[PDB]
Amino acid sequence: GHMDTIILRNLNPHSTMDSILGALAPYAVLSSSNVRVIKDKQTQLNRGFAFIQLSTIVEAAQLLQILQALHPPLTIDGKTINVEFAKGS
Repeated sequence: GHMDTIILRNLNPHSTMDSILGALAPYAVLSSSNVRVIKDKQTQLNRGFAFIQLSTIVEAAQLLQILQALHPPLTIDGKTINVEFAKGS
């Protein structure tokens, strides 16, 4: 389920992770050493999903019912960031 990470889906191929970062990480204590939009190597684009790690596997589930209740609806490059969990087995 939560895996200490929230998948910022809809992550536009040219959105600046830096404007997305605080806009989806008021409590996740990150800057650079987590910021992985699964980005390519041939095209150097964001895949459409970023792995914002958390402070715990627990806080991830709770932040998903706090964050959107705060701040305006985030929309960069006309993509609403979706708020999915890092399901990996």
